[PDB]
Amino acid sequence: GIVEQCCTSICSLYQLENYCN
Amino acid sequence: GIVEQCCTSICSLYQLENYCN
Amino acid sequence: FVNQHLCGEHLVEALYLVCGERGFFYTPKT
Amino acid sequence: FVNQHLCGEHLVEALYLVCGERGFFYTPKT
Repeated sequence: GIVEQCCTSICSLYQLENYCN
Repeated sequence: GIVEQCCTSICSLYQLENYCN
Repeated sequence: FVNQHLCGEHLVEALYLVCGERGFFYTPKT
Repeated sequence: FVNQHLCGEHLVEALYLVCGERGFFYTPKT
């Protein structure tokens, strides 16, 4: 999920954007 | 929507809570 | 005597606080 | 060193910024 990829690890702009609607 | 109820106008705690999942 | 309107980033923080574990949908267009 | 992780409230601000008008769903779950 987002917490795992972005908080625990580091995410790129596109991984983050993939969580938008 | 939330923007018009809460930003454009003022919303109560319950109108805000109505946008929760 | 402060502004009572919740807009932008502030609207999202309010939802975060108020919804807690319920979570939410943030759809600005509607 | 500076921090590159987006957690809690900061993750939600990032989604707000990046998603813009698209909106998004969020659930603080662990």
